[PDB]
Amino acid sequence: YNPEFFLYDIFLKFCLKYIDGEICHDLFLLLGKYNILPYDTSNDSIYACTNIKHLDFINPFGVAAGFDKNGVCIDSILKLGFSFIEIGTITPRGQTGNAKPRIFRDVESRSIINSCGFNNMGCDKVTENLILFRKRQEEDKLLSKHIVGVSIGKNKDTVNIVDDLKYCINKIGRYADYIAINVSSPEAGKLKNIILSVKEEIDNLEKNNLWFNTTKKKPLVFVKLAPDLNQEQKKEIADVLLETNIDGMIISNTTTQINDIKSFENKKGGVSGAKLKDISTKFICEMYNYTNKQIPIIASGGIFSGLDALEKIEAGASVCQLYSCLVFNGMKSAVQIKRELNHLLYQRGYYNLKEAIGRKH
Ligand SMILES: Cc1cc2nc3c(=O)[nH]c(=O)nc-3n(C[C@H](O)[C@H](O)[C@H](O)COP(=O)(O)O)c2cc1C
Ligand SMILES: CCOC(=O)C1=C(Nc2ccc3ccccc3c2)OCC1=O
Ligand SMILES: O=C(O)c1cc(=O)[nH]c(=O)[nH]1
Repeated sequence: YNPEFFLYDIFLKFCLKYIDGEICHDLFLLLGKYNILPYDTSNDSIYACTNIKHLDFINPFGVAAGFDKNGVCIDSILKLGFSFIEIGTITPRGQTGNAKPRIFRDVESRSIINSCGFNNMGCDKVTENLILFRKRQEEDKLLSKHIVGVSIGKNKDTVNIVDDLKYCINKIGRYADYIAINVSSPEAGKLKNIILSVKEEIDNLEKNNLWFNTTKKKPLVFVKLAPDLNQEQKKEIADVLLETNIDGMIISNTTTQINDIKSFENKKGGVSGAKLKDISTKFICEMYNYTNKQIPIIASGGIFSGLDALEKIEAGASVCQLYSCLVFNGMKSAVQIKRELNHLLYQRGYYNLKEAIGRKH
């Protein structure tokens, strides 16, 4: 409840009526590298503690993948009140991505469509940007216990999918609290291979040497699915996940099956925000049922209010990543939504958050 937030959250709602997305985004990215973005320091409520396997998130709210792709402000994004951030996605060979502009935001429908094309400075340049932080992380107080994952994918023209990840782990795997595979860009057996492929490198890091991360342990393997699949395709996947014994999924990414949005009729790419919430709260409640409550799930897909966030948990999401929230509601988005959830896990008579995971039977 600062003047600082509120002041920025005028500047920004201005941006969201007059400036391009990317431009606003790349501007506000810049400040936070020069550390002029307001902090959220006030201690969280332990009752909204949460974890996946052995991965402890001081609060449930992170910044989703593709927000800080190049990991250039990790600092001042986590010091807005997010437990964790997800950086990348990052390809072994860094890309300028599709031609601009490629990020378009709806202000009424609070929705975003992008054809970015995985623009990143490349696994090499990024790893160095993360390391420089893991250093900063020991010195600075306000980054103790804050989890950084890394999203990884394949180059556009890839020699082999697996070997593009393989380079990526090898480079960065030491400094991530989790690795995020994504197969969700705008069969099951080829997936199984990848997963196994990915665990193997992470199992090779441990043998050929260490963990300069926040856990100081080997990074968990999460896959980031997309909501545009059939039951058949889905259940065929779920089995792989249990077969791969996988550390967790990140339901979901950007849908492409939304054409009710006027401003976006002339655009191509995947949509994130309000119109993708519902779709993604049903995509947790299916991939929960099939894996039979055995795989931990990180929600992403139209989370804005503490209610929006609770709907994901009670579906089965042990954690919440925000992206569109920040675009629309702003820098208070952590402080506001966190306040909102505590006042809602109460209302509902949840003793703690972890009690409320998957309480849709
Ligand atoms: C402009 C833009 C870039 C994105 N880049 C990535 C990315 O590199 N890797 C990734 O895994 N997800 C990426 N996403 C997807 C988000 O991480 C998130 O899953 C999606 O936006 C849903 O969040 P929301 O509906 O809560 O905004 C991107 C989304 C947008 C709008
Ligand atoms: C590309 C995502 O959407 C934007 O461009 C956009 C945007 N994104 C960001 C990016 C980084 C941020 C860092 C800190 C606080 C808010 C932020 C908000 O804030 C206003 C706006 O228009
Ligand atoms: O960079 C992109 O095009 C991109 C990557 C991703 O994972 N999700 C998305 O919506 N866009």
